[PDB]
Amino acid sequence: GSGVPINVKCRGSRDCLDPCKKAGMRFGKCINSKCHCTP
Repeated sequence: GSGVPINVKCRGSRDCLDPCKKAGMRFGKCINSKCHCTP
């Protein structure tokens, strides 16, 4: 719903932190091995 996919692969939600921040967002969740950022 509210999460925003970016085209970054992940093993776990830590992998999504730096990319989600660089994409303008607060942090990220790793969902089926892909980062979904929380705006």
